[PDB]
Amino acid sequence: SETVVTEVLGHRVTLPCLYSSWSHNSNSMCWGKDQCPYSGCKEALIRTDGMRVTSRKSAKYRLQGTIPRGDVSLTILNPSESDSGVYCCRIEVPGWFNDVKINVRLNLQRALV
Ligand SMILES: [Ca+2]
Repeated sequence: SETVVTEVLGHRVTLPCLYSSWSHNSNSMCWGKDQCPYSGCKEALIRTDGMRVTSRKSAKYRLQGTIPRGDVSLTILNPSESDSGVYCCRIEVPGWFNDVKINVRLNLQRALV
């Protein structure tokens, strides 16, 4: 189950991810490219605890919504062709075998002419 986002041709683009029951005392999440990151959320594009981003692969990735409300959509600055493809938003939920995996396919194109 994925949401498809289409953008032609570039300055910034947001990939939706919402987890409305989010609690700052329980939740954290991360984003990954091509595949969902593993439990624990290491080596990811960007990652949060219950309140805020705590690391990212580069400045190209932002989270602008309220993280304590589960607005964890990824903003990608200056996106380009290689930014296309599958992305996965992994919600970390207490317990095992219960993390939520949300997929967005980003179609980043240019005008045809
Ligand atoms: Ca879990």
